[PDB]
Amino acid sequence: YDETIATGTFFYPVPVNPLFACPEHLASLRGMTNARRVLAKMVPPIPP
Amino acid sequence: SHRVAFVNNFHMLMYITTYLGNGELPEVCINIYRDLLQHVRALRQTITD
Amino acid sequence: SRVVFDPSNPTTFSVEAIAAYTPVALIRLLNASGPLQPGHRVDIADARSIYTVGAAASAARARANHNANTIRRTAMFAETDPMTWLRPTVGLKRTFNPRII
Amino acid sequence: SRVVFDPSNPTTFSVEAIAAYTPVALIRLLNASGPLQPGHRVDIADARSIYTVGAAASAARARANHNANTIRRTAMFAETDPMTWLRPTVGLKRTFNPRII
Repeated sequence: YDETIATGTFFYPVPVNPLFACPEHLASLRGMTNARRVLAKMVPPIPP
Repeated sequence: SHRVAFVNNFHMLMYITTYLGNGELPEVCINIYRDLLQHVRALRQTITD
Repeated sequence: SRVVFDPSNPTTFSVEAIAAYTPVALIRLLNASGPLQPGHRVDIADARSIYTVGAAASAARARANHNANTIRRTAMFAETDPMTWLRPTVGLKRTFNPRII
Repeated sequence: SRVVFDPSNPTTFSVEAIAAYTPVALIRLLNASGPLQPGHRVDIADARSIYTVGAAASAARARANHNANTIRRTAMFAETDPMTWLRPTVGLKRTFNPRII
């Protein structure tokens, strides 16, 4: 909710941990839909 | 009178916290707003829990 | 001239020439007696709205005069830049004073 | 000269001659329209990299100007001394003001 600076201007989420996961920080990534959000809300998104 | 204002609308405390959150206001009012926001978020977390 | 008694007189054309403070003092003195015979059959609230845009023009003139010493305002949000590809862009919080010298 | 419209124009050769504040003002006033016909087929981000090293050179220019009143910096760590055998060597915490007189 901070429109002073664009989202993802200098950072982009890429977490690899069941502990350091972030179901909310993924909004800073480009190309994010509602379906990908509800899917990541349950299962922690970790790339293989 | 030691009283917070602009409580009627919901689209006021979020703007206040997002903009006047670096120390423009005294430490008290910003803390009151942050506590309200945290309580609402805890309610949402209880719902999803 | 702007004479609110006959509703055909007050119009935004003359309010612009009128200043910001004098119309308030003008309306204050004018008596309650308004001639019923002249009257806008065009929803006189339109003349009220005409009074609003007229006062808005008068206020704009006062700010333009006040704009001699102020500082030019910029965009308070990001993503508004001709060539963002060179470097990123940020907004600006208007927490300054317009006084320059 | 430095004209970011034609990508072949901007280069670090001219940015050094440009000051520190004026290029920021320069980029601000230039329009978004950039001619597509000229373009670096050499990974234009290198021109971005060229823009960085050019701005770094301009900052170094303003640095040498400000360096007239500053104090010469020394080593902040130990073990750095020509003849340590005479006496030991210590660093220095840079917690001063460059103002001299």
